[PDB]
Amino acid sequence: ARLAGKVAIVTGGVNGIGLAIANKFVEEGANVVITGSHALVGQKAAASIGGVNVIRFVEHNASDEAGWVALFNVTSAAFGPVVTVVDNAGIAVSKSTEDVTTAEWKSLLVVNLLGVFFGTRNGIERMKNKGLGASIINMSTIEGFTGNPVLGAYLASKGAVRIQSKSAALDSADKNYNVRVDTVHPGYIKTPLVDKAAGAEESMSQRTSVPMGHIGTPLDIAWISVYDATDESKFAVGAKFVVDGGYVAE
Amino acid sequence: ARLAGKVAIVTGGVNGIGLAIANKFVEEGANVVITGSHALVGQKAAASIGGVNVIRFVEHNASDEAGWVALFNVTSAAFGPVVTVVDNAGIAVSKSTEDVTTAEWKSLLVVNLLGVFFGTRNGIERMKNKGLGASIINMSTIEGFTGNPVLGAYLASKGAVRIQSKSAALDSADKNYNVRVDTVHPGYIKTPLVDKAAGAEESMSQRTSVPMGHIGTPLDIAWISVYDATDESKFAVGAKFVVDGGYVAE
Amino acid sequence: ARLAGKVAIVTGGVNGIGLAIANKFVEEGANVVITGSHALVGQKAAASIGGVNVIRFVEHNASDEAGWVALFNVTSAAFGPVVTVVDNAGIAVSKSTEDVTTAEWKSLLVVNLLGVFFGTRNGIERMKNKGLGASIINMSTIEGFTGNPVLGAYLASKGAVRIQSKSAALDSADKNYNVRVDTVHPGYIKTPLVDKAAGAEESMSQRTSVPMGHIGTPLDIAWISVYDATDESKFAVGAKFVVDGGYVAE
Amino acid sequence: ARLAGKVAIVTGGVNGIGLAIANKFVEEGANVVITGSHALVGQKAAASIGGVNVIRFVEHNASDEAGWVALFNVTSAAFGPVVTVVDNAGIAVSKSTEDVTTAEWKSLLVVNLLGVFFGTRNGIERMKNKGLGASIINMSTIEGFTGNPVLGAYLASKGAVRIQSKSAALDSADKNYNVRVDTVHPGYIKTPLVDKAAGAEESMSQRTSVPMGHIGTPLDIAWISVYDATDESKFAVGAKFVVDGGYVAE
Repeated sequence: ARLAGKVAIVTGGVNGIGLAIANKFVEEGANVVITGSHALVGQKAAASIGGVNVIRFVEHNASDEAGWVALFNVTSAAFGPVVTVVDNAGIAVSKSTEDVTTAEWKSLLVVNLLGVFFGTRNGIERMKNKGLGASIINMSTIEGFTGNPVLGAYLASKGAVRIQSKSAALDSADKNYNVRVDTVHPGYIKTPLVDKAAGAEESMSQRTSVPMGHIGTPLDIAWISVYDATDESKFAVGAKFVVDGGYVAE
Repeated sequence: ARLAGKVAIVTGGVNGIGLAIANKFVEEGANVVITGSHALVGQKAAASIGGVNVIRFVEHNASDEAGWVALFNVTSAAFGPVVTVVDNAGIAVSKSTEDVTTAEWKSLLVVNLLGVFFGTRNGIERMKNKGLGASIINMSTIEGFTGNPVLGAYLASKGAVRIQSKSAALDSADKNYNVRVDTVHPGYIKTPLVDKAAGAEESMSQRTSVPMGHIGTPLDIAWISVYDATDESKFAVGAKFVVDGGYVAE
Repeated sequence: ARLAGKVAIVTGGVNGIGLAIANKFVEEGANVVITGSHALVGQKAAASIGGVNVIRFVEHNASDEAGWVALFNVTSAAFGPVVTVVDNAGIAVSKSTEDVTTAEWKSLLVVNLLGVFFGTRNGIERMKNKGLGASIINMSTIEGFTGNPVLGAYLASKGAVRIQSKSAALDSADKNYNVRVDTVHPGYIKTPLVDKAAGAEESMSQRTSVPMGHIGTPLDIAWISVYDATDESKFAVGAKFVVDGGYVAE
Repeated sequence: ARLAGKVAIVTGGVNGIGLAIANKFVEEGANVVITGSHALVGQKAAASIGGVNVIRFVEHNASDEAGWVALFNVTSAAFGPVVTVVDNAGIAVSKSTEDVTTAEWKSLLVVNLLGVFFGTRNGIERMKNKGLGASIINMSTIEGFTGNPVLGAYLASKGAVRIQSKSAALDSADKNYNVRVDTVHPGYIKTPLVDKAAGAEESMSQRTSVPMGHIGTPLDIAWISVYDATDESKFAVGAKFVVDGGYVAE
């Protein structure tokens, strides 16, 4: 019951970290809408967690600005006023800054940065001043703190989310909106996508990368997001929550 | 049951933040030893939370190096192997660096820095390699991130705890000790000590200090410490967890 | 002679910080191209510093991707191979995240983020592997470290520049390109634009904003950029250089 | 002439980084006192740079509190009022937190932390309110930002110097003392001590440690310290200046 009465939107909620967030949110009493681009993936994901009284899928691309107000409307029609937004949808491009095409740059930033902007802006407007204990959780990354030579556009996007979220936190705090905004910074997490890239988990598990010598699992990110969605974290805003196996500590 | 089977030492556990940590640790199933300098304060504190099957007081000054191994022995005799150490004992001096006497400097660092060192070193030695899911939670502060012109020695101590904790985290991770080390960074928290200082809460609540316009409460720190003591945070090590009402975000 | 033989592009070099960078670069022996949107402003600016053997103006919008390779060509035709790129062009929008229009968001990011990307990508390609001691200096801000509730899009842009620059630094270092990339983070700086906003300098000079009690001047940013362009800083890459009167230290 | 009229104390100025700071300070017009523990090393060091009109050695242990006021007196008798203090003396212990003896802990902190405190406190008292453009440069390290599992006490000391320096910066700024305080954070630097440790330079030069693939040289730290001692950096206070070959950027 740590999220009793909460109503959450989790973007990119049909896979990996987003799916585990959705799963533990439902376990703790939240009602959840998960979004993703692919209907078969999303419908399967939602039903794996529960029935439509607690979780529903909505097909939505986080870069689709017009779809964001309709996503809030669909969620509110199902479950009542939204209290919690998890901006987790994202894509990755394996290119250095030098090698990034302008098309790749714009495509990644449209999801990773504009999508987080759209969800954060709308979340503040739709959740402020309602006594909801509202919480916006923006998914950055260890790549919001440190560079990676082969993730130039992804670093830009995660650095932007990191500091934009502080602006939003501050405005919400100063205006007594009853909205908190924080960032979560996963390290490497094992998912079916990582499993599809031969050698990725072993590269990520080297001690010079992750000092724990292994990578995490989606629930590792789900539990910090439960804390941040809950009223337990009512004094936490504008902060960065790193769950990375020690990556950024060295 | 989030701390089912855990056995915690909370230094400075008889007042304020430490007491609330102890309270919520017991609520989540931990057995707890709280320390403090003053027997009447400590005995009252322990009994306010529960009986001696779940919480006991031990009189101990965290600067007392010889008492630290005996504190572990007393805790283990009561409750079995220690899994969780919260290094929360600390003192404050209201002096600029310019105005700090060497006596004040040494007194504060003996508790705030040497005491955390003693608890962290001993905690690693006594908890490693036992499959306990062990966790060391070192209390830094917002004063581990930003200066305050009137808290020079306190800033030194909190900066030291911040980075020493990363060293310990890394060594524990690299050696597969099954010990995590993290820091918690409270902002301003309302306690009876703050209530005794006329005008302190209002100063701390100005928007140029805490953007939320009010200060926190001890449970705000207790709940992040429950997360960090629990196996929910098994991939979090070497990281800084800030709960400050937005103080450091501007 | 600290920049003997260097050839620099300074975007947004016709006003304020960029102009002072250009001025001190010429003083230290560099040849400089300054860019800006407005021909009369740019021509006056260039001639205020020196003749066309040491400084020239090129009209260019940093968001104009096709103009960037022509800007390098014009600079190289004048002065020989470019060694130094200062990505300083930028705009500001005074809006919270909540109040930012999508048009404002896209307009600011096209200059502040895409323009820095275009200059950094091209700079690496055109300066690598030539033994030039090449240096890319990306202008972030104190708003790359801390939020401001009324600068949401500007914070996003400066956070992105901060971390994208680390990616570029690392790739250049790992590949032995002989290119360094660093960020400069000015605090508040007095310029004619600040002088045009009634009350801005006094707001910025309050001790709760800038602890020095006054704001800086353009040369304060020029001298850190001379250090970073010079071979004196040959071991500095991927780092953040803050010149802010103490703003971020509290 | 970048340090025309400055009078500097450089602790640990007889070797390595401190010696190079002293050398470039003299080159830029400063008068310098270098300290060290060993008379033959110090006398040779001073004469290698210049005669006693510009540089003198004083034998002093930075942990020797009573010697610090006499060191200022000796410097002022030689050269007039001190303007610049570089707190560079330090020692290292290769131990994890777990393996650090209390004797090792106290010995290292007495030099690395108490010595910096003594020089910073005295520097503020002796240089404030004199129109000197005074500057205190505290030597932290990359180990003030990130942990190293084998440098536990050294990390504590460098984290403490990092944040204590911000307190001092702020107090000096707020009181209009005309004293700035900043930290410098070297990465790995080649010195005769590093050359005496078989395999150290190669370990430090691995790309997973220093992305540039080599370590720095003492002059790399000297030139950032010239910038910080000079009036060029009159708006820089409370900040961290990292010169590390990219170490902390990944």
